[PDB]
Amino acid sequence: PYILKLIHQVDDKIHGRSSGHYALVTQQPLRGRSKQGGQRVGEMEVWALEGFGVAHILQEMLT
Amino acid sequence: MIDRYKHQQLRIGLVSPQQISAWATGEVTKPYTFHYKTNKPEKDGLFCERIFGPIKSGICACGNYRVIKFCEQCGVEFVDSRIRRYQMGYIKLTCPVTHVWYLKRLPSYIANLLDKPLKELEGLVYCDFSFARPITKKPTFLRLRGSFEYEIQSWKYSIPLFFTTQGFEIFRNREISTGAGAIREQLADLDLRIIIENSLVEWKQLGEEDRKIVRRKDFLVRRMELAKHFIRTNIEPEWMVLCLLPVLPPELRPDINELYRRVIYRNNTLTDLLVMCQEKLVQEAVDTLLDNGIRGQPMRDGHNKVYKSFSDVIEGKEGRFRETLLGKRVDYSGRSVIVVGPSLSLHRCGLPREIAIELFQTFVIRGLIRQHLASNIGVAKSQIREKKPIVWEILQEVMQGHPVLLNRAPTLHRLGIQSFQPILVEGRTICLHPLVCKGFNADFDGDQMAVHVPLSLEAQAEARLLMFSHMNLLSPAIGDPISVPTQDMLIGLYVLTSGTRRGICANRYNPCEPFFCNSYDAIGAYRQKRINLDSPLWLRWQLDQRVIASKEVPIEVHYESFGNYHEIYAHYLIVRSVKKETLYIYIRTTVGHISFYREIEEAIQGFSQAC
Amino acid sequence: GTGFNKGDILFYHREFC
RNA sequence: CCGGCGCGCG
Ligand SMILES: [Mg+2]
Repeated sequence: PYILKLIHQVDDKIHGRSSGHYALVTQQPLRGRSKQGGQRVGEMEVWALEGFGVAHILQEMLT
Repeated sequence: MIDRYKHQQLRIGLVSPQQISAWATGEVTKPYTFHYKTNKPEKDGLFCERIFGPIKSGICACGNYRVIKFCEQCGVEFVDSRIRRYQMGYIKLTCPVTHVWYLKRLPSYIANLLDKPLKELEGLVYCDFSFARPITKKPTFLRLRGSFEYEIQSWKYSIPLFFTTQGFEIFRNREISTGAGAIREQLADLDLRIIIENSLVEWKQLGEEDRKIVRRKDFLVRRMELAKHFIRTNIEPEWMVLCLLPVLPPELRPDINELYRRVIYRNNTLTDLLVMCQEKLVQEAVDTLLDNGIRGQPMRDGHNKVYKSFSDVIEGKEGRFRETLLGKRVDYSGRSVIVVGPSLSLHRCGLPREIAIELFQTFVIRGLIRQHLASNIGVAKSQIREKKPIVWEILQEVMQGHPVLLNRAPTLHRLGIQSFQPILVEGRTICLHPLVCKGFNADFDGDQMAVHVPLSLEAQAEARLLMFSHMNLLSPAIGDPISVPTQDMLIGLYVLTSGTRRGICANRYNPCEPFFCNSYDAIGAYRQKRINLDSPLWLRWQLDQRVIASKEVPIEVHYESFGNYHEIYAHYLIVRSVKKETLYIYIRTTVGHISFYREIEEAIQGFSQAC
Repeated sequence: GTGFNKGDILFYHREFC
């Protein structure tokens, strides 16, 4: 058959962060791979952590 | 057991002008933000360094420095620039302005507490209406009642001419007044207990007698309920009209500054005069600053774009509560495309070298310094940046026993985030076990996952003892297993356990198989291509009858005259005797059923022996 | 979860001997 | 390091 190679590939999606720059107002880590930002733990992810009862994992990602 | 009591509370309350002053004490007087040339904070402006605190911690508006109280020339404190995030200011309004939330929102609290129709108060505050008899605790001598829309002809010329100017103005604001000042005077001299009693007696009178006969009752119940809450709290009903305007710290407003300018732009104009129109302009400036969009047409800027007020920035899906507080972006987190790893254990995942070295960077620094391979933190970080071959040994060492949290985007239930033991894999993709894909609702056609590292020992213990996949085999919804083989594994098992072809699918003609001592012999014969996966065979059984089969009597019993008889069932043969107690069992099966049974049995036995 | 329920005599007095 | 508009991925 005829198989194509698509733009969506690794080397453009792998991202990592230890620490770094934060927003000026919220003082939270930035948003975006290009800005070396962090991953967001939204409310639906907070619900899952509350479902497990992991109250200390949740406080780490909040403070 | 005595409960570990914890009594913590938070309360909101309407604030007082004295508390606003205590916040600011520090008044913003000029609308200047920065110098057009030097970009320095203008004195007495929205960003004044004396009012709010030192930019570039430990320096004054002049340029002096001290080691981290007040300067003499510019009077700037010697503290950290943290204070610019927390120190408030205030704007001394010449005239009191009502709070938009308590006048224009429906139902109006001010209107219900004063007991006048909302249109009347709106006309009094916005239009050129004057209210008669604003206060009661001071005597009057006139018979003007209500809010006369037209200006009183006598009160314009006659009385001021007869009563002159000074004393007239001294007693002016006691019979006729206008705007938010009249409302604040009415609120200040209210007797709440009299309000409660009058409301109760009017409610009883209405009851002792059918839409608005009820709606008036509900107003009376609402008003006495509203009146009661002021008595037991420390709130004052006149605080719903503002005498001072607190100012947000500059570092939280690096749009809002434009609205703060207009308040100063129109308040400083009003104090120059000291006229009715400018009083209204100050009030509208505060309304737009506090809450735009409630007054019908919301005030726009030069680009015909609606301004954004504090209410807009605290409410909505993108507001402070639902966007900044209920969800946060975190450090020590990564992301990459996920690929399938069928060789992984159920409690393991694969991490790329880059994501792992970023997430565990501080632990790699500690590992470097601990074994004397790095002199300090900077040298260790430089070594990490150079991708030295010893950085990866320390990373692989410190990743052992430290769990990570994986998470797919649409977290619909709690199994959308699970904990795994990371291992270093080549490439740039996250290696995921195939049996945990259903819990994540993940397939390998472009999906990505986020990784998180628990830092404290409590978080690591929580991740290891609560969130690992081997302790979460059941779904909380109904209790069904979540890590069940699917698709390819299910097809493999179905083919393995699909037995012999039988009947007309096995023989062309109407019929008018090897015997194995143990299952290992059958499997060995299968390996040597002696038999197929589904070819029938007889297996000697030396355990109890434990083969699932239809509860049926033997097809045929071969009874010998010596005593032995053979009972032939659909799936097994049983040899019994009357002289002896012997009992032999042979199971008719395939290599596939034997392989499935042996797989499960060996899994159980190996897990038992490993412990 | 894990946050529920708030988570010298006889010295200087020996026998002289 | 702030918001809008447009285009995409799962
Ligand atoms: Mg997919």
